[PDB]
Amino acid sequence: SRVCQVTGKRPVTGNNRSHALNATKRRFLPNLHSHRFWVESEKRFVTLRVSAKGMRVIDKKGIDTVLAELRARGEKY
Amino acid sequence: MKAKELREKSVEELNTELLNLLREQFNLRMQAASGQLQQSHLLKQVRRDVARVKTLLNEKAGA
Amino acid sequence: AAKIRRDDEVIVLTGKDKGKRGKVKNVLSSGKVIVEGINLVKKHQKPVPALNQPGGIVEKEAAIQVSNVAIFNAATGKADRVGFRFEDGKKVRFFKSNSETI
Amino acid sequence: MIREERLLKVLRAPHVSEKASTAMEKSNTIVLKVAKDATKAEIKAAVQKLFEVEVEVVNTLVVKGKVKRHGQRIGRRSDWKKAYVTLKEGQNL
Amino acid sequence: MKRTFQPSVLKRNRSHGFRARMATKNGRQVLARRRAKGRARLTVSK
RNA sequence: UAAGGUGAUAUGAACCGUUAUAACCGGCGAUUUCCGAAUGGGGAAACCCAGUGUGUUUCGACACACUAUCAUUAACUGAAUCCAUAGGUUAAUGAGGCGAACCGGGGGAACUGAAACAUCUAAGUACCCCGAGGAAAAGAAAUCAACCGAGAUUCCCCCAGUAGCGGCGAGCGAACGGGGAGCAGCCCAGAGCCUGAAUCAGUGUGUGUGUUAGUGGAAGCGUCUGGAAAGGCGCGCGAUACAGGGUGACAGCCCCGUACACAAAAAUGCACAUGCUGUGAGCUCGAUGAGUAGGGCGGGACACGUGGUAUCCUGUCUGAAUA
RNA sequence: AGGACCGAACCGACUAAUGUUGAAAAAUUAGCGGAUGACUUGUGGCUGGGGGUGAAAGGCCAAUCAAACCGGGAGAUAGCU
RNA sequence: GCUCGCCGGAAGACCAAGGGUUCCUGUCCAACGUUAAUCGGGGCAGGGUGAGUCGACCCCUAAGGCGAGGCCGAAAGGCGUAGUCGAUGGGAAACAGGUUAAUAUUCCUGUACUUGGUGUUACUGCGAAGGGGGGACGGAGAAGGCUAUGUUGGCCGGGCG
RNA sequence: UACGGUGCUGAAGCAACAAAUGCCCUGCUUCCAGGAAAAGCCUCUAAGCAUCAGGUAACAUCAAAUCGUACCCCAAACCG
Repeated sequence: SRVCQVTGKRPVTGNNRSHALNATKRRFLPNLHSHRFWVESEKRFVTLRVSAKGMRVIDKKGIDTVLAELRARGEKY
Repeated sequence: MKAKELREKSVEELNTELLNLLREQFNLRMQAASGQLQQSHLLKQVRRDVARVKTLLNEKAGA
Repeated sequence: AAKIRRDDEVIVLTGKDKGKRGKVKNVLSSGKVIVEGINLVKKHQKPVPALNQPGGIVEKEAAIQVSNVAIFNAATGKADRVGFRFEDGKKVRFFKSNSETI
Repeated sequence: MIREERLLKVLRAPHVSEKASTAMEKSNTIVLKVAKDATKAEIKAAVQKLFEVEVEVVNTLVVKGKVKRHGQRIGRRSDWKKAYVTLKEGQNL
Repeated sequence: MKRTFQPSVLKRNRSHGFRARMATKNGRQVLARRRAKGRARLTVSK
């Protein structure tokens, strides 16, 4: 499943538009990446399937507060 | 004395159920297979009695 | 409640005979009573084993409807209607316009 | 000792006394129409308790019910199981 | 000719049977459709 | 409620009661095989085979209860590795599946029309999937308006086939404002102060209104035709009942009824006057919600087809100020 | 030994005749090809429709195939009968 | 009942699939039978399938299917480990004679075979999703030794045509 | 004689020869195209148990449940 796992970006649909304004339907799937994040509090590396914008959210908020938001959202890591 | 089941509101009716089934409903089925007349109403009567004493054994654990 | 019971002297109003009067034998579930000497019919009974072995032209009572036969007032020689007026478990039937219970 | 007596209602009816049952009676065994779920051990214990006779062996057979009705209302007879219980010496039934 | 219908109860009860239908979601849909139609013989089993 | 019953084709046999326990109807309770989400494992639905624990026994074996998966929580165990952690076991609570339509969301056509067809239309329709409720969604202004002002959402009637969009073709099509239906606002990001002070649920003594059975309930007789009067001819009567259905032809007064009065053990729907429990009122002011608003590049929605194109949503890349 | 030879079962289908409102929605009767192999057959499985499979013919996919069958768009549209 | 003809590597018999009472008996001849039918696979009624040894079930696996977690998916779902299914294969054991109108390796007679539980006597290191062995596997061809079976001879019971 | 079928008795019941595509044969030979799996079965130990449990031989006893079994048997009962 292509979910950002911190912000929930999902493959969204909207059609290709040509020069002759033709509408063939395509997908806008996210920039998901599997990255291992070091947590100081639990002293353990943790993997996460995260978009690049989600890693911007990581570097802005902090790893532990977004992990606490995941645990309050009731979703496994 | 309040209900019409005072003969089955007494204690230890499981042997009454056993006497009502064992050889009673059995021999009634035996001569019903052989073929008689008062048996025709008798087996519905004893089947209803067995049902009644079974629910009286089910409604209380004291008998 | 039932206006005519098992054993009451009743008189007919409509249907073939009018003035002949008899005692009701039984009330059918469908509302067609049997009252003797009223709806006679001689049928043709087949030769069958056990019950009615030879058959014949045996007369038996046919079924008269409940609405065609009324309860006869004993005191005055008329047909009368009856109604119920009591409050506890027994409802007495009383003669209408005679006000006498049965 | 014996199995519980409320399960000793398996014996339904003996037979119609047709010539297979009666010829097999005068040779060795009685024929019983029994239950649908009665084990051979249950038929044997039921004979030895409800009748007074000991039984050597039981042969169990279930027989298909017939259709037996015409095309206006198709029916089926209920299935039943028949037991030949073997009573070799001192047969009183 | 070898005719088209060659009967086999194993193949029948594994292709169009109740358990062959209630494993798949669309089989559950066809069983519910036949229930809504009101049929007596829901599947081919009996 | 009761003098009649043991459901129908369906007669018969054998019986049960006759105002006090026949049947029938109503409330609550009891049993409820097997399959089926099927849930102990498996399977060709309605079958095969288990494990553990209690009980009975010259002993052949039986009876009952539990044992699926997942989520959350609690306890105990617990590797690579030292601590931990992953994992395993036990216990609690919940879910699963079905359902005709309505609701929200993830996807999403083509025939057809354009007298062809690709932009457009059909159409976010048909269909698939997910989820919830008795309704759902939306909902309390970073909204409209125009220098006057209205004050949340939804629904109906106009505005109006209008402004507008558009191979400016086919066609799509608002808003402002007005008349209605209903009309209730609040809370956290917060400390202190007085602190179940008013609301929201659960549970309960009691009343009222219903429901699930029902009880009374008016008044018609002669003659004629006729197989049979309910029809015809006379004389009466009831009507808060002349709605309706049968009764041997067309019945207000023959029977069920109907109008209208009455009735509830037992369980449940609303109003709660109401006792207890859980959440919390009002004075000062710190902040009033940052990878967000905005932007670049592809798209989608708004009547609006990127056009001079505002507004909303974001797949990629950036990115402020904070009354 | 042999994708050897003659020839039964078995597999197939080259010629003729009859059938063609047939015994049969491709068969019967004479002949015919292969018949230890790239054979044939029973049982169970797998591959699903712009897909499968094909010693290749648009062959076959349930007596249906230049694109299966069933239900829904759907009363498609029909300047044509 | 006597003759005649047809098949006899089946047009005989027994299994498997499939079907489901079509089997046997009494009765009937409207409807079916390409005709009548006294007859039938037809109507109606009654009867009938007997298992420790034959199959299924059971214990194992193949192709393949389902799959706790798991990996991948816009949902639906796709794949797959542990595991759990799946015979068309591998696992224990019964034959001969008789019987019914209809059942027979099932009933009866005779003679046996196999696997477990329990009790006793004597001896004693027993112990597994573990290791090993076995199960355990092809095509073709040639003997050799047999048996099922058949012919002849003897023997016996009849014939004297 | 129910005219099919029952009670009693029942002689000989042996050799030689030809015998398969069946049995030895899951054998032998030969060849390349190199010919399933697991369980039952036979041994060995691991953790454990030591007059225990368990195994082995004999004997006795008990159990082997449940389902199918009729009939069609290359067809008038299957598919047409």
